Amino acid sequence: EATWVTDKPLTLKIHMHFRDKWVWDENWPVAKESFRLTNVKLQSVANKAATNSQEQFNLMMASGDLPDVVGGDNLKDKFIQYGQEGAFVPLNKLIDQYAPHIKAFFKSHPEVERAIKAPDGNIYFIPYVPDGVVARGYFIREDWLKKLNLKPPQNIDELYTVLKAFKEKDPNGNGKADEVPFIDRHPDEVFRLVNFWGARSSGSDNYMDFYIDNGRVKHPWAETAFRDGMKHVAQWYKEGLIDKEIFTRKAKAREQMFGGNLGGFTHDWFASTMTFNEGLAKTVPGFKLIPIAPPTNSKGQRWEEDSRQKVRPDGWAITVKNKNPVETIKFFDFYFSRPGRDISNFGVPGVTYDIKNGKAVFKDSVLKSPQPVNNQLYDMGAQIPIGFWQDYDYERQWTTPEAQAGIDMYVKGKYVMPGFEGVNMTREERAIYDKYWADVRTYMYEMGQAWVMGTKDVDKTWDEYQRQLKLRGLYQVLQMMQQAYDRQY
Ligand SMILES: O=C(O)C1=C[C@H](O)[C@H](O)[C@H](O[C@H]2[C@H](O)[C@H](O)[C@H](O[C@H]3[C@H](O)[C@H](O)[C@H](O)O[C@@H]3C(=O)O)O[C@@H]2C(=O)O)O1
Ligand SMILES: [Ca+2]
Repeated sequence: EATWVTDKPLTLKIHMHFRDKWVWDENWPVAKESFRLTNVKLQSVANKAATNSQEQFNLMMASGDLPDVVGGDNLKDKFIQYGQEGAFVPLNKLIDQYAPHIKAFFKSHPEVERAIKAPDGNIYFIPYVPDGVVARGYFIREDWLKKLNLKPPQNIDELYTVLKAFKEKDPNGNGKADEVPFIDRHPDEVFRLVNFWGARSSGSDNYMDFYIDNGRVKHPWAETAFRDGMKHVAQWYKEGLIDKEIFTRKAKAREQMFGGNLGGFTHDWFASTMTFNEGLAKTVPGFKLIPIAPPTNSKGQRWEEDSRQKVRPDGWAITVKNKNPVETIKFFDFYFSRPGRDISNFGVPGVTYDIKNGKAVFKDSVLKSPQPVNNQLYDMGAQIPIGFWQDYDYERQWTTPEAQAGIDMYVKGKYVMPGFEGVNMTREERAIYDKYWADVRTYMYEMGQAWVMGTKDVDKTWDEYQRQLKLRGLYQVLQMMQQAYDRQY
């Protein structure tokens, strides 16, 4: 083909483990199409049965028989760290000489290129570049509001009242107290509930991210506002307003809790969450989620903390052991070209989409399925966190008119907080970040889970928490980031 990057079929070994559940699959329809178009085939050497993607990365890197390519989600920091240590090769020259689509992309998106570079100036991975503006929003069961003769909640006091009514007043009508007012497929969203009491939970679409407040680098989970917000979240969990299994239900929470007519309220992405309106029309009579503006928080503001990232901390890299770096960067380049963006965004021609008027258009069966289109695509190897350039037109096609009115409402309302994009640390500053931040984050999450589940009291353990943050190096990390901030700005 005209899109081939090599004349002889080339097989590369990839270690890709993502979202704690999935691996590259050469027998994916999209992987087969990838091979057809590029003449490069990726063979997985990852453990399909393993259940923690970050631990699989760590194991593989420690094991001495490195693959040719490493890919996955939440690997930016490790791509940079181990790139500098020489396990991943710098891509700057390879891109300049052999990857015209990536080169053009970075030229038009210099902020993205700057955001993925290591302190030594090297590019150690090609990223997942999202396309879009908003990410999550709030959704509530309008049919339950109607049955209970309640209005959509305008503020946090009204939200509490409405969730309490969902809990206590049997809106699914079975005479059982089985309603679970707040559910979420991302456990981390339980902490984002602190927004309703004027506390940040994150500076970005990455959970538990740093943020900038009045020229100061802060971590949201270290602030007293977070302490006070978490007291409210713990009380909601105690009262059963939050899914008891919020920390373990995970990916199919909507299918289980909306499909089972148990859930009343969530914070999740506009396109896929609103698909459940048509998806459940048959099996759950009357089901209707509506987007609502964030209920006014305790400080008088409507917050949407989440936003679409300019670039995600995901993608793939070329290892030092890869004997075909030129073919590999050309293969990478395919996913920033139109033919490669088609399959990585839309799937396989004649299976999920067709070219019509020169553009990829999803088939009717795809657009009508109760399964959200991005889930359909995951199952065949598209919309996966390789290095690729996402195309928002894929998403437009299954964004319902009602979902779009929600998006436009959030844009017009200016609810969406601008995200933290990072600071430009030196090698020595980032080394402190590398030393401490993962340990701190793990400690934070464990404490937060205990607070939510009520096994630790927030007020009674806050001093210990702060002592721990200090001896685990959080404030050293903040110091380093503040230094980088002060130079930058
Ligand atoms: O659901 C949508 O409407 C939607 C539209 C966009 O086109 C993307 O497909 C978007 O994908 C999201 C997805 O909804 C999840 O939020 C996912 O979260 C994963 C995180 O990216 C990290 O990988 C985390 O460690 O795991 C999360 C997970 O496993 O769910 O992120 C994708 C994405 O950003 O592409 O959804
Ligand atoms: Ca009930």
